[PDB]
Amino acid sequence: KNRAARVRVAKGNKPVSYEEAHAPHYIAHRKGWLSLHTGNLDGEDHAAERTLEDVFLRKFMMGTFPGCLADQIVLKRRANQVDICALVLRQLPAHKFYFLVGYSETLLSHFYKCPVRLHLQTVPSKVVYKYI
Amino acid sequence: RKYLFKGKRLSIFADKAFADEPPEPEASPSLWEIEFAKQLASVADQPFENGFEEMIQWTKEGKLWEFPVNNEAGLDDDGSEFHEHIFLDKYLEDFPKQGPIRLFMELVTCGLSKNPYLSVKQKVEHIEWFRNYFNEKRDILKENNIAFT
Amino acid sequence: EKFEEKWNDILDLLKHMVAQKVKPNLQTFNTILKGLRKCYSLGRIPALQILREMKHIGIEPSLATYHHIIHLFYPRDLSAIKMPSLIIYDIMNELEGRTFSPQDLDDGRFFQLAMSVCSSLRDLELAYQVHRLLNTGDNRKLVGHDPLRKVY
Amino acid sequence: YYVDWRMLRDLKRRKMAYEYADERLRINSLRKNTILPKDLQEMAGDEIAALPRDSCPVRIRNRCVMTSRPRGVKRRWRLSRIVFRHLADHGLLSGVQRAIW
Amino acid sequence: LHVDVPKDVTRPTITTSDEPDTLYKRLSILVKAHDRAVLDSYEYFAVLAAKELGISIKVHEPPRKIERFTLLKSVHIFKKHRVQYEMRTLYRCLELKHLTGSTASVYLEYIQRNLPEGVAMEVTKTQIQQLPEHIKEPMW
Ligand SMILES: [Mg+2]
Ligand SMILES: [Mg+2]
Repeated sequence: KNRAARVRVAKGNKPVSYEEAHAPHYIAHRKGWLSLHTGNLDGEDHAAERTLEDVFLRKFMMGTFPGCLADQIVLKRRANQVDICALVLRQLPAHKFYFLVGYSETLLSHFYKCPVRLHLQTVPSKVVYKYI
Repeated sequence: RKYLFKGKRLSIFADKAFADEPPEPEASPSLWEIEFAKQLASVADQPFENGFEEMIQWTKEGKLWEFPVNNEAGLDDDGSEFHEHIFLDKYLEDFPKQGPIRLFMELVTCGLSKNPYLSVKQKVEHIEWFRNYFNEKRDILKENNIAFT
Repeated sequence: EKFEEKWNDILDLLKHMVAQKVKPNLQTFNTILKGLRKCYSLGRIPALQILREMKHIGIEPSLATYHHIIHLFYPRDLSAIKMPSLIIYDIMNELEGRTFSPQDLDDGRFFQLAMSVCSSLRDLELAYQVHRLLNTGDNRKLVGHDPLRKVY
Repeated sequence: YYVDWRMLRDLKRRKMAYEYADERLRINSLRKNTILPKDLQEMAGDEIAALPRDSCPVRIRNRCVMTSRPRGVKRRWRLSRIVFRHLADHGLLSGVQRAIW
Repeated sequence: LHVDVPKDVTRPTITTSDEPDTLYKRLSILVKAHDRAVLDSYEYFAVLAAKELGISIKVHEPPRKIERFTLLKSVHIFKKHRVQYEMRTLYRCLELKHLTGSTASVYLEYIQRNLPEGVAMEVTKTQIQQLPEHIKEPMW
């Protein structure tokens, strides 16, 4: 049996999002890619550095927004610009988000020497694709 | 009646037949002049109104790449020329004009001319290293009938 | 104690600026007008003379320079509202279509003051001219800061 | 802290080979030819041997940057097969999909 | 905006120099992406943009490349059981013609600044110039 990235069946009480529901073989078929850069295209360089930066950027956002992330973040690289698009629950006060956005942008722009912007779409609660 | 530019004036000053006779940077910018300029900018300092204005600011600050993309932007190798990189035999004058050492340095300088990853200064350092190396080995060379410097 | 002495003193500083072959700048005239806002009644004729001298010298009046003339001619605590001055109309005609850049530290103040004078006079035609000037070029950047942006 | 002591030794090997790259190039050039006297080549053969062993560039091993696994690594991403599959199977690698054909 | 509209919008300063301009006989723009639909949308934006500035453009689709590699599915042993991965690269080539150097800079900036994420460009300018003045006349 294959176990990779597969949320298993229980008794029909486990909420799963659209991203979680689909196993790896649905990548490029039903669900797209969370990161979009040019480093895995044919004849392109610096794939290892884009991949390492993404791993860190995901751990950073999880810790900086603990319990406030509704789904996995989406990373979009254009030129030297980095764009982080995160679905965030409406738990924290509004002014706290403005603090964490200013902090997380400045800190990650001085760490990777690129302009980094954070895009936050607030949801009332996690969106459930199906109950499995 | 209350014409803004029709009527008597103070007349203490006279028409500026000579204008801006002393240069604006009479001295290097002082703290007084450097700080006044920062305040003038704040007078018109308003927040970004769209993504275009934000990108314009990043461009002025060097944060965002300039377009169209130039893969060699800001990358000048000491303002050198092609002839400096390609013709490197001028630096082999100290070496023997003929013989095995000349034959070897010919191969060394041929590779250096085809090296795009080194600057002219770095290439000269490779040549200088061999000059001092053979000088130290003068006694071994003399035994083999090779005379260096 | 005496304004006439005080005014003649400030002028003496200006006369020594010509003896020493030192030419005045915009800030010099703006500083004189900002001081004159204290004496609303007696500063009217002196203030206009300065602006005429500013043009003859070749210094271009900035938004700050008008901000000071307005304060001096349209006092906020003006009991004599029966017959207000008409200078605001001439100023707006003078600046119609012109674009301005930061050249003084009171440029932002002008627009907030101009709208206030429009509300006092209850002239909506003048309010359109002031807002229309704000939209020409990049004049929007001199509307003012947080305190003066919301008042305008 | 690096992943383990094996990754730490490799990092030092990579930083000492960079310092001795020009030196080991200039000396080794004197040996890889047939134009110079064999006495000089025999002496250059020992100058290169005398350099520290960690300067030698064949002692570098490519290890997964995240788990320090010596084998199973993919050189384009610098990750082991196990670590690569975790990022790929979750949609986190840009453009990597499963191969069905 | 219904009633509140800018009056005299400020426009950048474009000063004509005295230096002669570059002349590009051809200008091939090879965009690459993992997604065909993105190339279709970008192709529409680029062809529409070229036609609006007077540039002559043609488009063709170079054959796609699929790079496949095999990995070991298990963490330990079970050699015969593998997992395979692929990366797909798709191409759209925009071949422009008869461009001056000013027209090629403004166009490339405009379309390069709007290059979607996950798309890589490969511009291949082809300049045409006279012969070197020394070569023009044989000198011994
Ligand atoms: Mg351990
Ligand atoms: Mg090995």
